[PDB]
Amino acid sequence: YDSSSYVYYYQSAFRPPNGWHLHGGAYAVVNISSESNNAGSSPGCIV
Amino acid sequence: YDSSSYVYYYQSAFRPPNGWHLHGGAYAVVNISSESNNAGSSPGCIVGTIHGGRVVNASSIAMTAPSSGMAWSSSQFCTAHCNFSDTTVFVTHCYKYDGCPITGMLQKNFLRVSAMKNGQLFYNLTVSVAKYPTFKSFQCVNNLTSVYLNGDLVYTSNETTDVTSAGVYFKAGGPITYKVMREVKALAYFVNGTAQDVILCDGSPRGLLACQYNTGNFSDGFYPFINSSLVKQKFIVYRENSVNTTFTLHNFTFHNETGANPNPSGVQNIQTYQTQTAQSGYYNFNFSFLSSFVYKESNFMYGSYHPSCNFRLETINNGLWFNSLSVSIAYGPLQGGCKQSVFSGRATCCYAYSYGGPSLCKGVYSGELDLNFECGLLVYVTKSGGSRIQTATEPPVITRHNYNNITLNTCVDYNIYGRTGQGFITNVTDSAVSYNYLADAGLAILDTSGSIDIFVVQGEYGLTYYKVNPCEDVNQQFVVSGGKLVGILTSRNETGSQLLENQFYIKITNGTRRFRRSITENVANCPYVSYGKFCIKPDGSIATIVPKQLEQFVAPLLNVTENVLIPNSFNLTVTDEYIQTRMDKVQINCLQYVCGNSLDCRDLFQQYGPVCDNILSVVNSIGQKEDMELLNFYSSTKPAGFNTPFLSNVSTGEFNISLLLTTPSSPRRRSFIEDLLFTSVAYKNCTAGPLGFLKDLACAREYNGLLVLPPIITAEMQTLYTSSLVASMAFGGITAAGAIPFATQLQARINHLGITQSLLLKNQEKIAASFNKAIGRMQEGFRSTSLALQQIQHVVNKQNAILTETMASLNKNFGAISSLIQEIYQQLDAIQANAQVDRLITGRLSSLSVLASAKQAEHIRVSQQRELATQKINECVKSQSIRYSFCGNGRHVLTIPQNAPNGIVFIHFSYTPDSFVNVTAIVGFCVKPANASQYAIVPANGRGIFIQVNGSYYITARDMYMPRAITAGDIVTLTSCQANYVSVNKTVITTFV
Ligand SMILES: *[C@@H]1O[C@H](CO)[C@@H](O[C@@H]2O[C@H](CO)[C@@H](O[C@@H]3O[C@H](CO)[C@@H](O)[C@H](O)[C@H]3NC(C)=O)[C@H](O)[C@H]2NC(C)=O)[C@H](O)[C@H]1NC(C)=O
Ligand SMILES: *[C@@H]1O[C@H](CO)[C@@H](O[C@@H]2O[C@H](CO)[C@@H](O[C@@H]3O[C@H](CO)[C@@H](O)[C@H](O)[C@H]3NC(C)=O)[C@H](O)[C@H]2NC(C)=O)[C@H](O)[C@H]1NC(C)=O
Ligand SMILES: *[C@@H]1O[C@H](CO)[C@@H](O[C@@H]2O[C@H](CO)[C@@H](O)[C@H](O)[C@H]2NC(C)=O)[C@H](O)[C@H]1NC(C)=O
Ligand SMILES: *[C@@H]1O[C@H](CO)[C@@H](O[C@@H]2O[C@H](CO)[C@@H](O)[C@H](O)[C@H]2NC(C)=O)[C@H](O)[C@H]1NC(C)=O
Ligand SMILES: *[C@@H]1O[C@H](CO)[C@@H](O[C@@H]2O[C@H](CO)[C@@H](O)[C@H](O)[C@H]2NC(C)=O)[C@H](O)[C@H]1NC(C)=O
Ligand SMILES: *[C@@H]1O[C@H](CO)[C@@H](O[C@@H]2O[C@H](CO)[C@@H](O)[C@H](O)[C@H]2NC(C)=O)[C@H](O)[C@H]1NC(C)=O
Ligand SMILES: *[C@@H]1O[C@H](CO)[C@@H](O[C@@H]2O[C@H](CO)[C@@H](O)[C@H](O)[C@H]2NC(C)=O)[C@H](O)[C@H]1NC(C)=O
Ligand SMILES: *[C@@H]1O[C@H](CO)[C@@H](O)[C@H](O)[C@H]1NC(C)=O
Ligand SMILES: *[C@@H]1O[C@H](CO)[C@@H](O)[C@H](O)[C@H]1NC(C)=O
Ligand SMILES: *[C@@H]1O[C@H](CO)[C@@H](O)[C@H](O)[C@H]1NC(C)=O
Ligand SMILES: *[C@@H]1O[C@H](CO)[C@@H](O)[C@H](O)[C@H]1NC(C)=O
Ligand SMILES: *[C@@H]1O[C@H](CO)[C@@H](O)[C@H](O)[C@H]1NC(C)=O
Ligand SMILES: *[C@@H]1O[C@H](CO)[C@@H](O)[C@H](O)[C@H]1NC(C)=O
Ligand SMILES: *[C@@H]1O[C@H](CO)[C@@H](O)[C@H](O)[C@H]1NC(C)=O
Ligand SMILES: *[C@@H]1O[C@H](CO)[C@@H](O)[C@H](O)[C@H]1NC(C)=O
Ligand SMILES: *[C@@H]1O[C@H](CO)[C@@H](O)[C@H](O)[C@H]1NC(C)=O
Ligand SMILES: *[C@@H]1O[C@H](CO)[C@@H](O)[C@H](O)[C@H]1NC(C)=O
Ligand SMILES: *[C@@H]1O[C@H](CO)[C@@H](O)[C@H](O)[C@H]1NC(C)=O
Ligand SMILES: *[C@@H]1O[C@H](CO)[C@@H](O)[C@H](O)[C@H]1NC(C)=O
Ligand SMILES: *[C@@H]1O[C@H](CO)[C@@H](O)[C@H](O)[C@H]1NC(C)=O
Ligand SMILES: *[C@@H]1O[C@H](CO)[C@@H](O)[C@H](O)[C@H]1NC(C)=O
Repeated sequence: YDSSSYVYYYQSAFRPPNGWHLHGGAYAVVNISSESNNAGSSPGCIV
Repeated sequence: YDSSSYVYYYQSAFRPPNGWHLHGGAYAVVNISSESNNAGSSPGCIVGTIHGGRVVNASSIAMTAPSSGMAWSSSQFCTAHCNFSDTTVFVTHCYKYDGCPITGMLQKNFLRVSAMKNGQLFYNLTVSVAKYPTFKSFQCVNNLTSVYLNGDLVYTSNETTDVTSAGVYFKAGGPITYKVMREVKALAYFVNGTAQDVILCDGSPRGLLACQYNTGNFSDGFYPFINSSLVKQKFIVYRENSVNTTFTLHNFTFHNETGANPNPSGVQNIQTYQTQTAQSGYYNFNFSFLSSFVYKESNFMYGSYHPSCNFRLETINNGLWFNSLSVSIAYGPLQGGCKQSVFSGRATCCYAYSYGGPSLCKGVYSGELDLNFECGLLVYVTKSGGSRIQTATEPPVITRHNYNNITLNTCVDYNIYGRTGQGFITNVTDSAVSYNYLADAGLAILDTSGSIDIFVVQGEYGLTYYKVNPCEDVNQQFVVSGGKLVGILTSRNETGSQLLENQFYIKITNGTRRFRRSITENVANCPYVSYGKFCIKPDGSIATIVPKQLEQFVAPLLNVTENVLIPNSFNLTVTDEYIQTRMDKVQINCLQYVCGNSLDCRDLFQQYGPVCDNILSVVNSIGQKEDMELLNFYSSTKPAGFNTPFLSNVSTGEFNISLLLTTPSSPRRRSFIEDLLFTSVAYKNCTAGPLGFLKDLACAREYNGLLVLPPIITAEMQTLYTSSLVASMAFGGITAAGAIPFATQLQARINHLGITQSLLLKNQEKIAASFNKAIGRMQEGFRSTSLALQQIQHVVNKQNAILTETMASLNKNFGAISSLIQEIYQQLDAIQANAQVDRLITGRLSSLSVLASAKQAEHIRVSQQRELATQKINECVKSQSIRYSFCGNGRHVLTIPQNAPNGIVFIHFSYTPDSFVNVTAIVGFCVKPANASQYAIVPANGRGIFIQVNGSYYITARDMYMPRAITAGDIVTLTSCQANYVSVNKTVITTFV
């Protein structure tokens, strides 16, 4: 559910059983953008 | 109803019709006690004396007599009173001596049921000795303080007072019985409006069936049931927080404060004069706003807007599940508070309470903001449906206890995540720590119908996964067979002395303790109750089933020379079957079935026009389509007339067939075997005169509008059909000279298996002995183990059970307030009753739709079996074709049809011999002639392989050992032989001079 066309979003901690089921929420995509390696000269990001 | 285990008690002077019906009242027994002959030295008990009590402080009492013995005369019966704490009730047949002002010494007089307080008398009613023939029983019931001379009411009053004493005077008679009781539920079968027996709900195995399925005189087969009983270790799993928590619910309070001014013109200018929010865990909401604040019901503009939040504000504190929650109070206007403050506002839904407020309030709406309105307080609630926070009232009792000790594999109560169930819990986390069996949001999995299938728990070294399956008695069955209960087919093992296929079996104790375990016996066929290679008798013990099969032979298929087995003697093995061929046509009168005999209900019905046309057209169509080709079926097979009785004193040779055909001395034209068929199972005057127990349901049908129509073949036109058909089977052929009514047909039909016609003085008494043994097995076979009888049973029971549920669908009310329609308009309003009447009429027309669809499906069934019936009449009766085992498990000889309940019953006669001979066989010849030629001889088709006997050579048929010299027309000349022959040097044609 982590593809390049939608983002999943679990509807509140219970699960209905094996089968298709409908919801409504912010699931689409617009303006996908990438980013990588946001670190400085340190060997690890400080907490 | 006056047994030693219950006391009857008629429910208020009306009687529902013939059938089982349920009630609830004081019917049980506890502490039965006897007493007899409460008289002194006097020859008879004097009337009017109230003494002779017996102190019983119980919640009931009952004085019962033996079965209709105590008359009302002298020296037999006297007062027999109860008493309450202050008031009494006493019966008195005060016939005259000097004492009371009645002045009558005879029967045909009255009684005195009269109450009495401390000093005075009131409520004299004088019921006759008619309608109360004999003193049977006398009760005094706690609740409603009512007293019951046998059966119905005689006196009620206001109070709720328990019985303190009772007592009966009488000189002699039956020993009377005192008994107190409790209150249970029971149901009573009663015909003609008077009780025969009851069934109690006392936890007995016979009782639970009647108490759950609302019936007795049950059908045979299987029935599931329950008995809920559980006081064991319950365990609760609350919703775990992060770490290191004691689950303490927060308390959010509210109070009306000294509020500010009402709002100006803007709908954003109303200010919430409180705010609260829900974050995690548990909460409750102390609403002290029921004090003199009315609730305003929602309508077109004002009031609440509770759609999208089905709960009402005083029901939050029960177990709910939200995802985010925030409530707040605000003092705005009333006509447009919620209908504007939900759409353009800040809440999902809001409520509107009111009080006595000053009418200077500037309302909020587009264009109508220049008036002055009321100011009731309106609460907001911002619901988002989900599962993060749970609202509950009582504090959770798990106080510093991480979930280490909960029980497994035991039938417990569970209350996990606010959903109460009853089952046991296994450990399934070995298969669930892999397969990512739940995602990163770890809580339970709902199945369908809102239960829990797999939940989680946290607090150990690693999180586990538990599964919830129901207890051992979620589906128990108990087998009934024929007429009574046999035993419980359960899933548990309570020292169950028998194991069936994938289920354990016990057996209830009937009288003596023995007859529990035995060695199973092998049954050929059983029609009683069958369950997976095991058959259950009405005796109670099981017996395993194993089907038999008979031998067959096609034996001559001959390569290189070797002796073969062909039969010399032969037997006949009977076989029956039943095929339905007729149908009772119906005619639904919808207007008289829906409404009763009323002046109204019809003007309301006359806008239900086309649905009666739709329910009438399919019944009319199936009636016509049956009634045409029924006459086609009658005109295709009724042979020639032959209106001759042939009543089985006709002298046959040695065939005792008079068992099978009709008798001279009978009121109906009926033989013996279909009389045995009839004893296992249209001219009336319905205004007066009954006929029988079952045929007189036609007057109950015609008074509700489900009437029948006669067939196109009339009555006493089908009873000559079977006789004419066997008359054409017998007499067809001969010219009636020479003692051949039935024999010659059979001998000239039996030699078609071989190849001859009508041979005499050989094969004449062998057929007689074989057919006599066959009819002996036939007359043995019908009463115990046959094939036609259970088919007759199932067809008759289904044809009765189609119509007897659309008559008992009248008292079954739909979504309504009652069943009858006469007293709907008398109890409530006019323009509110029409919804109730529309629901009831729509339900009854749905029931007629079910009836018409079932009738059409049954017509398709009977048309299928009718075309198979005309095919089998055209082939198996008058033709004797050579189709192997079409009718009667072998190459058939002859059939005889007989009558049945709305069908015909065949009797097939097979041909299965067993005794064989050992004779040598050869496959061909190749004779060489004298000068120069060469040919072979192969036996032709339809004349059988040929054999040799002690030097000579003979051909024979493939079924009957019948040696005969080879002729010239049974040969095949071929210019080849390949040493798989005999090669006689001389010719073996045996031609003639
Ligand atoms: C629940 O709370 C309500 C709001 O706090 C109370 O209603 C208030 O009652 C007051 C007394 O009648 C009103 O004060 C008066 O308002 C009028 C305007 O309509 C002014 O002219 C008066 O001068 C003023 N009286 C003063 C200042 O002494 C409030 O306006 C009114 N609030 C409203 C309607 O929103 C309820 O009484 C209270 N219920 C209880 C405690 O049971
Ligand atoms: C349902 O099945 C689960 C899976 O077996 C059980 O969970 C197991 O409990 C064991 C005892 O509490 C744990 O064993 C311990 O593991 C740690 C680390 O591996 C060791 O240091 C301990 O010595 C060891 N304890 C011993 C050997 O006694 C298992 O790790 C644990 N398995 C898991 C969490 O996957 C559940 O206990 C069981 N349910 C019930 C009610 O018993
Ligand atoms: C049962 O009811 C009878 C009828 O009232 C009671 O009999 C009366 O008892 C009082 C005192 O016990 C007497 O003064 C009356 O004379 C009695 N009535 C008659 C007609 O003689 C009787 O007491 C009640 N039983 C109990 C246990 O209280
Ligand atoms: C029930 O019947 C009795 C008959 O005994 C009525 O008793 C009479 O009551 C009146 C008024 O109290 C007396 O004047 C009579 O003398 C009584 N008759 C007697 C003693 O024989 C009693 O009133 C009736 N109850 C009613 C009418 O409610
Ligand atoms: C319905 O069940 C009752 C049982 O209460 C049956 O009534 C019994 O019928 C037999 C048949 O001869 C009698 O011997 C009993 O005396 C009857 N018992 C009572 C209490 O009347 C009744 O026959 C059943 N009806 C059916 C099967 O149609
Ligand atoms: C209810 O009423 C019917 C109608 O009379 C009774 O049926 C009769 O039963 C007797 C058996 O003793 C038969 O001889 C009659 O022929 C029946 N009448 C018919 C068929 O019209 C039935 O027995 C009554 N039920 C009772 C008395 O419990
Ligand atoms: C066909 O006709 C023959 C000749 O009449 C019948 O043979 C007779 O059978 C009876 C019964 O066994 C004997 O008692 C007679 O002696 C026989 N007659 C003879 C030998 O001449 C034969 O039964 C007839 N077939 C039928 C009636 O089916
Ligand atoms: C859209 O994406 C571009 C780069 O792909 C980025 O610079 C820009 O800020 C994005 N706009 C948004 C997220 O509104
Ligand atoms: C129970 O029956 C006994 C029988 O002797 C009797 O003495 C007793 O009073 C009864 N108890 C009641 C009716 O409460
Ligand atoms: C009811 O009768 C019983 C009989 O023994 C007695 O024990 C009890 O005290 C009575 N209760 C009363 C008079 O309230
Ligand atoms: C019968 O009496 C009991 C006594 O507690 C009462 O609860 C019940 O409601 C009564 N049944 C009625 C009035 O139908
Ligand atoms: C029951 O009704 C009677 C009838 O007059 C009355 O006297 C009695 O007070 C009533 N009981 C009440 C009201 O508790
Ligand atoms: C149902 O449960 C009750 C309660 O103990 C029991 O008495 C009864 O025999 C059970 N019914 C069965 C086992 O058919
Ligand atoms: C208020 O909350 C405390 C815990 O914070 C709880 O112990 C107490 O019972 C609550 N008061 C109620 C429910 O009246
Ligand atoms: C709500 O609060 C009031 C304030 O005094 C209190 O009396 C009442 O008991 C509370 N109701 C609850 C805790 O259910
Ligand atoms: C049922 O219980 C009996 C004990 O009487 C036992 O012999 C039998 O093996 C059990 N059935 C099983 C375990 O399937
Ligand atoms: C078959 O026929 C022979 C002689 O007719 C007889 O002995 C044998 O019992 C028969 N077998 C049956 C009827 O099964
Ligand atoms: C056979 O029964 C019929 C019936 O009436 C009778 O006419 C005939 O004479 C009977 N045959 C006899 C007695 O041989
Ligand atoms: C045919 O069998 C029946 C059965 O009992 C018998 O009564 C009758 O006499 C027999 N007829 C004969 C042998 O002709
Ligand atoms: C048949 O019913 C009619 C209906 O009016 C009646 O007149 C007639 O007497 C009845 N016949 C009887 C009861 O034999
Ligand atoms: C026929 O007889 C021969 C010799 O007696 C034997 O070998 C053969 O098995 C027999 N056929 C049978 C018994 O079918």
